[PDB]
Amino acid sequence: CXXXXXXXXXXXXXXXXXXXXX
Amino acid sequence: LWTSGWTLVENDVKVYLGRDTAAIAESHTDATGEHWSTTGVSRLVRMRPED
Amino acid sequence: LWTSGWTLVENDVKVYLGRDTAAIAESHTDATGEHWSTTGVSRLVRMRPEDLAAASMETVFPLPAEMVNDGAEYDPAKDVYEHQMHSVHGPRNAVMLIRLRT
Amino acid sequence: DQALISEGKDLYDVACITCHGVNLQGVEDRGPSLVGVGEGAVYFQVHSGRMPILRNEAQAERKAPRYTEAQTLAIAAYVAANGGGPGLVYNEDGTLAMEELRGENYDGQITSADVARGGDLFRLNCASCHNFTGRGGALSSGKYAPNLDAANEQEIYQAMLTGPQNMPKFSDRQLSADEKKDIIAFIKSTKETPSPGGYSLGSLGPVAEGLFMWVFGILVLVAAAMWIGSRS
Amino acid sequence: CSAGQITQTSSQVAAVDGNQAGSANDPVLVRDVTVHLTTDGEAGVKFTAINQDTSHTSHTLESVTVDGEEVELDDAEPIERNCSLVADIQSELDLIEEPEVGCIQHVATSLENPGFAYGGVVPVEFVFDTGAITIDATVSAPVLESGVENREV
Ligand code: HEC
Ligand code: HEC
Repeated sequence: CXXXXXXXXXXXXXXXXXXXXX
Repeated sequence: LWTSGWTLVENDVKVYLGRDTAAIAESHTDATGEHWSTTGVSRLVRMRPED
Repeated sequence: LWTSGWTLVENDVKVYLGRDTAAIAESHTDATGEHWSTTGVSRLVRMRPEDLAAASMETVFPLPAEMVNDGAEYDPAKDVYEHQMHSVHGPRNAVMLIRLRT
Repeated sequence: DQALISEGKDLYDVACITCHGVNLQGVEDRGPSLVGVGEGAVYFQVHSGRMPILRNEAQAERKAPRYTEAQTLAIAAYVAANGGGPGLVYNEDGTLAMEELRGENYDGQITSADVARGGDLFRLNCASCHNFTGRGGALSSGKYAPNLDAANEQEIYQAMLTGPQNMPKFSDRQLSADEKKDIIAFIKSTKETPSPGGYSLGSLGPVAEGLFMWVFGILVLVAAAMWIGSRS
Repeated sequence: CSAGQITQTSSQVAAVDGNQAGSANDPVLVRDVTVHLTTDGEAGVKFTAINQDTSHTSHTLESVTVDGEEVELDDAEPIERNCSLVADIQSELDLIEEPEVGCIQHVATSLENPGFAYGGVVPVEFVFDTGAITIDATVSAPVLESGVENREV
């Protein structure tokens, strides 16, 4: 009733994209 | 009621005699389903005095 | 109700994020009356990840690679308007892209 | 210019001081940092009479301007010297463009082909937050998107350029110059055009047409019925 | 009721690209920090260092490191009391002018463009004479000349 299948994050995240191809 | 699309001849337009080829749309199936296109197809075609 | 235009991703189609440029049909009158051409006009255009400032929102639509008519390979005699208008008129196609502040 | 900055910081130092701090770095819960906002964000906030804030609430109000045009531009020049962002749009000679951003193909009047495109853009993702013809709309909690009648074209451009309050920011990369000019064309055409048929009841729509009839329309007909019939 | 202790106006932020560090009890502030990368592959850092500290000292900036490589500063003088150091790429720094009224220093910056992605976030690090400030900053294109930029299509 409260919530179907939506749950909070597993663990906090961080990254740097740095999508390069020169 | 005066005009008939042949009246374009009086406006210095070059009107041909168009033979009806009764061409229909072409089906094209792609990654994005099937669609009917009429790009390459000409309904009316010019005709010759030997045809 | 399971599917939208984005489901095309599953079956190996490359869909872009198409921004709506709200382009209309262009009038072209010459010797045989007036006609609305809507050829060479593209209403969905590809967008880059620099085109959006922080704290902004843009509605995007599923533009597959097949009906793209912009960039280096713009063909001014290619008609893609009706397909892009099918994309924009999908019941579940609209997606809002938000760039958040850092 | 130099004198512009000089006398533009004096007005800052005696007004925009408590909030925003000395070096435009902001104060904790009084006002943000003015670093990088640009010459176009100061113009919109000051000229439109928004700034300065008098009290913290849900949303700052447009009111009577505190500064003139020249004073606004001086403060803007001073602010932009602390790291500049969006700038004012100019035309041919050094002057602020006003009746030039009335369409891409604008000459002396609005092209009907500009309002058509501007209308769809202004309705693509802009006709929601506000209204249909920019009559204003409600927001979350005491906030709202204001009626668009009071803003000049430069203010419209600078509003979208540097999204203020909750209004999202629209850069040139998102909405190009031509698109922005078309949006202005539509805005200024729908405002300045009288309704073809009738007295447009504030253009609000079904809620204003239903109050005119259900409360006022029926009352006249009741008064007519009360006149023909008897009270017994 | 909307004018309480938590309001929707007091808590608002700069509404620009790139965040800041330090609020009240910090000697040095950085404002509006991004990694600018011009369309045609010209890189640099935008920031503004404000030296606001009770015990007036010398807070000269030694170096800036975006991810792995440093930044070419322009021998900026130490930031004194009620001063500022506005830095950007030279191309975007010619649009504004150095005031003679306060004490504001304009400095140009540059990078090598190793491979920054638009929309990505990178850990910019400032090293002063005393202390370092590390903040994540977005990678974005500089603001366009307003009102001149149409579409290619
Ligand atoms: C896209 C084409 C548009 C147009 C034409 C406008 N907006 Fe908005 N807006 C919103 C909020 C909450 C504000 C407050 C701004 C402030 O006063 O600080 C605004 C601001 C404006 C103005 C300025 C007011 C005036 O001068 O009258 C104008 C002219 C304006 N807007 C029109 C709300 C939103 C929003 C979501 C809440 C979105 C999306 C937009 N606005 C976008 C546009
Ligand atoms: C309480 C007093 C207060 C004063 C006085 C004040 N401001 Fe502000 N200012 C704010 C607050 C709060 C905001 C938050 C955004 C908003 O509500 O518009 C703000 C926002 C701004 C913005 C929008 C920046 C952005 O893009 O986020 C500009 C520009 C601005 N102020 C400039 C000025 C100028 C110029 C003055 C000149 C006197 C001034 N302010 C005076 C409190 C103030």
